[PDB]
Amino acid sequence: PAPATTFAHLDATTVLSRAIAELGIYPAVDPLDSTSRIMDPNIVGSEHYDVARGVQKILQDYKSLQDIIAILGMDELSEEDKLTVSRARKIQRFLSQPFQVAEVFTGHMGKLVPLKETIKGFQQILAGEYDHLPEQAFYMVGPIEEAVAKADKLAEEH
Amino acid sequence: PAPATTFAHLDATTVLSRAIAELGIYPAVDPLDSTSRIMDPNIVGSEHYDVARGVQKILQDYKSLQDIIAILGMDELSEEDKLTVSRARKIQRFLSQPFQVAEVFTGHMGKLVPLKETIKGFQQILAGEYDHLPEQAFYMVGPIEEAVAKADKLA
Amino acid sequence: GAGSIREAGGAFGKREQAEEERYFRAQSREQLAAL
Amino acid sequence: KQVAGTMKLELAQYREVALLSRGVRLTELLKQGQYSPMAIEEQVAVIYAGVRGYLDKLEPSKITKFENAFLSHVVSQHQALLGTIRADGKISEQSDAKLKEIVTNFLAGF
Amino acid sequence: KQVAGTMKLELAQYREVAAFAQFGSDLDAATQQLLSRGVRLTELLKQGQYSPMAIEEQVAVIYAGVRGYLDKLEPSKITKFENAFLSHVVSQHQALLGTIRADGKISEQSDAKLKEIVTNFLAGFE
Amino acid sequence: VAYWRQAGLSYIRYSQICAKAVRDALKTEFKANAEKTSGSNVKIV
Amino acid sequence: TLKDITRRLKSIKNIQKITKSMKMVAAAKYARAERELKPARIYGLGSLALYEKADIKGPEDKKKHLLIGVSSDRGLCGAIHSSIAKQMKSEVATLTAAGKEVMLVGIGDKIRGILYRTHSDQFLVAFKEVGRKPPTFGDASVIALELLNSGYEFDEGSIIFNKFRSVISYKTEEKPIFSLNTVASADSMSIYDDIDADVLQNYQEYNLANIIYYSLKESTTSEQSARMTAMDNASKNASEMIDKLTLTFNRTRQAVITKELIEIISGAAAL
Amino acid sequence: QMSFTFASPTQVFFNGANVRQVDVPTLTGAFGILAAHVPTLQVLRPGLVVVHAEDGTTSKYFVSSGSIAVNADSSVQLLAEEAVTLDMLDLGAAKANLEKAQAELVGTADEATRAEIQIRIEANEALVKALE
Repeated sequence: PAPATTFAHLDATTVLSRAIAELGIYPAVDPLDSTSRIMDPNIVGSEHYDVARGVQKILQDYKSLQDIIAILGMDELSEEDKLTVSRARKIQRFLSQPFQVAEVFTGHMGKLVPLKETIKGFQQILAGEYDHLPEQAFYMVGPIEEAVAKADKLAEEH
Repeated sequence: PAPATTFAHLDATTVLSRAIAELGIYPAVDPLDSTSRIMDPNIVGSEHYDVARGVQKILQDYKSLQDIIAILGMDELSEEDKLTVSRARKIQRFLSQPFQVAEVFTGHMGKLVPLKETIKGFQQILAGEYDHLPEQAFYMVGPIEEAVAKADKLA
Repeated sequence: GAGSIREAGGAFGKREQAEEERYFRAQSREQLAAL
Repeated sequence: KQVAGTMKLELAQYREVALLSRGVRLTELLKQGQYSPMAIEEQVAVIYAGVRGYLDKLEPSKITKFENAFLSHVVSQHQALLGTIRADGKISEQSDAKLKEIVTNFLAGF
Repeated sequence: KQVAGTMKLELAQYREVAAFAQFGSDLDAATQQLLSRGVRLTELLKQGQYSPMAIEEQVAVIYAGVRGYLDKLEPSKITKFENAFLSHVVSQHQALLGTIRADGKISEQSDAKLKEIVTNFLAGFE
Repeated sequence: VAYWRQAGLSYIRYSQICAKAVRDALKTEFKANAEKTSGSNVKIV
Repeated sequence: TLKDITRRLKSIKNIQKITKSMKMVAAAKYARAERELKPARIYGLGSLALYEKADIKGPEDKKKHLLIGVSSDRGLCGAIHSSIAKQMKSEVATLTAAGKEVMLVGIGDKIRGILYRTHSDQFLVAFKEVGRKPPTFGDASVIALELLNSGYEFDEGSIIFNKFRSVISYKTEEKPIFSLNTVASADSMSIYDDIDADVLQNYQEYNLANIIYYSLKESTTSEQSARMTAMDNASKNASEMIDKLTLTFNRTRQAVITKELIEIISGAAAL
Repeated sequence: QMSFTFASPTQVFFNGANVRQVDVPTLTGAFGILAAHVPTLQVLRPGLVVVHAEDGTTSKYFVSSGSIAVNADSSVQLLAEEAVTLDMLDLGAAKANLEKAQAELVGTADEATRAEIQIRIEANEALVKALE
């Protein structure tokens, strides 16, 4: 009753999920459970709204495909399903961000990513511009340039 | 609240289970819910301790597999998983025993198994020395020699 | 109830996670050597 | 911290797919007896031996006993390195190489 | 009534066979057609906030959806069609809209006019 | 001993070439189904 | 706990839906496999009519053996791959106990994955991507080339496949594969005119391809039937677990409502 | 007396049929098989298979390769990897591919690659001669 009663008193609720914190992703924000009252294309713009809705849709489709993965395994999906799963995992990693106040926990350095940098990065991961980069390059970085640089360094060392 | 409060007053707990009793295994002791404070290598010996801990390990592994075994059948496991299942089922059977107070309504004469014979039989089952006998041969016997006799009597 | 097999954390969610991680670590090794 | 950050990362990666042999090595290395609290230097030496690859040449079953023997050896003829780790708090690259060669020799003899 | 009876039956069949999706490419033509018509109608029921439609425009859109003039189209395009088509029928076909709204039903003349409008628009649609 | 066997080939390769040649000469009404039905998909490890 | 039971209910309901869809898909694929098995069976059994009319008997003392096992890359079938692996292991044992040098071939990733831990010294080549698309004669031709372009001059061979009997029944069969020296040295072949070693070589190569094709077309049908029945059984078991867990869930929710009422009533009675 | 089974990996043309004569293009020449023909076993080359029914009518096919077995019980087994009725082929594609194969032959300098080019050439030559 206490959180359920608090929900109606807010304008932008951010819900932290333990299942996402167990994936190593931080902040543990639940992308399919957090809501804003200004997530309106007449307030933030059509590009930002479309990118956010596409991210949420691909994450919901990933949730749906995880069951078929559980029963059948990952080697039985249509190539478009594998593409959906790959892009969804990349979007999950890229949603994580290293915090300045978490340098003691993470070890990484903090990042403060502007709005248009975020929109551009997620728009490009949605369009498929990084289907060649590994998913572990988007984890715990800032903008998409850091993702490309981390992928380069990973390729060099590994 | 009553059994939960009683749990703290005991040195040994034998927890009987209805699910185990419906499998025909008697006594219905739950082997992963019964504890003792002298189950300690420095008290019962490293041999006893190792046999007990290995039995409990294989039973826990069987219990972990039970879900996949229930839905996807037995054939969707690996080779070591099937070996674990078979040994765990043999151990489940061999944990049962005919009592002398139960002779009246079972006909089977009761068995009083010495501790060393128990440790030896379970060490041997854990080793694999009886992976060729059927699991029904370990059900309601005393020592492991009665298990091999019952196996030779089935075939 | 989409994604409820993995969400229950049973013997089927653990094997689902293992399958995803195996497949995508193989794919990451395949994608890093070609970079 | 040096040994345990890497051990935590590798144990997480092992839990994700439960590499796998290093993960099993670390798991069987986390097991401990009762009423036997180890010193922090001996803990660091054991986690070093387990996280640097000196335990993947052994089967998971024997790991435990190796540890015992290892500790014995280290607490018999190598009190200097343990005292060094204890006083400095960190490992130095010199002492890193020292414990490296100690564990390499012991694994060769084990 | 005319359009929604058919739409409801088709969506019920689609809900019956929806669990077979993500494998539907390996099933018979009847199941694949149920799945396709269902995805088209599901994309037809999406709507934007604070923009309610008149009943005759809803009737035109559902008519296009259930009579089969969207099966050849891609799902991701359906919305776009439903938008463009709407603007079209609002500008150059206000007479048929007024007729459907004033008579409350799709007469046979109105049915033929709807059929012609939708087939010509789809012929000239991108 | 034909010329291709002297060159080291086999009758499996001979058959493959001959069947592919017979398929290439099919009028396109049958060609797609013909190349689908007889196409190989197995890969060697 | 109510939330644990609800989690498990949702999980097993998803599993039941997926296994039902997989049973339908396996039925659709088995229909096509059993349709294509008729001309493939006529073909593959007419390829063997010679060795049954000429009564080729193979050698009893020859040394090298080639053992082929036909399976697929997909699981969830049942005892398909396990039957093939059991037959292959039994035959390898019985041959090596007679001194014969045995080399293994596995068509399909499952048989190689099963046998590669214990039988890997005795291994020649394996094949992947068997099961997704139905087998074609191009697949048999490729397998026959890589069995010929391998330098392993075998003396005798066997091929172990799952012969399809019915929707419920399949039997692990074994077919022999003769060398040039076996069909050339046979006394029953003296009645076949216009024959030299070259035509017999070509004939034996083509018949290798034919027997591989016939084995693939039998095994695909057997495997699709087995997968259909296995997914049917999985759906049955999932429905059983769903019913038991629904009973448990209703029990637990009634208990939770009663407990909350009792808490409220005892709080009100203490005033 | 002749029981003739003619089959492709995906299609059966005859199955125990009673034909009276079959002409086959074996790699050691063409020959015609009637009942009681001497037992033989051969492998085929690309060419026409003309099956003669008991009632004078003939069926022409084009087979790419495969095997032929005439047995002591007058049972004939013809197994073609690619058997095709003559109405499914066109002359123009056969001629164009023959020209391409001749060009690639006059270009190639290897021995086994040249063997494969020659096989394709002779296959397309049989196609051209058979179509018209």
